[PDB]
Amino acid sequence: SEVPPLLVYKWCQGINNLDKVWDTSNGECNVIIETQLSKVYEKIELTLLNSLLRLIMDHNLADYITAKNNVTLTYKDMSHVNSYGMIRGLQFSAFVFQYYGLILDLL
Amino acid sequence: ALTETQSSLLGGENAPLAEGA
Amino acid sequence: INDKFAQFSEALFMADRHAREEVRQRAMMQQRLAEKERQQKEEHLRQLAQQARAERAAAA
Amino acid sequence: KAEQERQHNHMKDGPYVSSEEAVAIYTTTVHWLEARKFSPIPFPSVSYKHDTK
Amino acid sequence: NEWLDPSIKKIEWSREEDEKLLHLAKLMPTQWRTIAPIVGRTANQCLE
Amino acid sequence: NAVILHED
Repeated sequence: SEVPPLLVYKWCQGINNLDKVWDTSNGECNVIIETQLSKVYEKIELTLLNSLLRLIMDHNLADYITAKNNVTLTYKDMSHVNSYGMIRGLQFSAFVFQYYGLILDLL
Repeated sequence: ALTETQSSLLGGENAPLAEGA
Repeated sequence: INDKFAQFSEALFMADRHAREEVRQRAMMQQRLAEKERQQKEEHLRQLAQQARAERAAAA
Repeated sequence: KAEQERQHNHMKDGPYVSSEEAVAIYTTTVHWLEARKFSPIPFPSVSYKHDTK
Repeated sequence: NEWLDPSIKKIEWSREEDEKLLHLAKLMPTQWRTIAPIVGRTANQCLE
Repeated sequence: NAVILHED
């Protein structure tokens, strides 16, 4: 719906339109905490991700997504198998991470 | 029974895990 | 590899099957509650129709 | 090099998420989606009307 | 990597190999690049 | 018993 400046504008408007938000008569305080979820993509577990994607969609699609994350990465003469953590370079990775982050939002 | 089973939000019957020993 | 892979996998599978059974049982519970609500609505409509018939007989 | 060592450590030192933690995460997800009445996404049909788009 | 490497076993699967393959496919589902070194065959061989 | 993470 919105560009990130409009997201910032709406966040300012929501803060301003909360109840009694600037009232500090009775000692109440307001806190904004901004933080970053550290190493989420790195620490995604592929079996658990398969279970959560199996919750929201068809099991063939979920199995495709996690099997797709289990690949061999190569760079020149180096190679290893990714077996832990997601690959952010897959086309559907933004979708998969927004769903995973929604579960983290629930937590 | 554990793989081709479809989502648990749809209800449905769990296929029997004929485990034995 | 670790045996924690085996315990982790089996825990997730039993959690999935438990959730599926809970969803099935709850779906049957609100199915029966919908059945009883529909029957109560039918009885209410029958009572309203009987009242309308009595009013029509009194007016006639 | 660091990433290969991390992958190797995951195979050797097991899933870092405990089974209790995983079950709690899964249960929170099922309770949420059941509360939101979410319908799971189907596999795309042979004659899905939006496939071309 | 998938055919011509001399460490690739193209003989028929033994019963111990089949039991290991099914057991690991139950443990780490659809993770064939992970399963294959533990079984001892290629990922495509294990999947097929 | 209590897991030691990769970063620790």
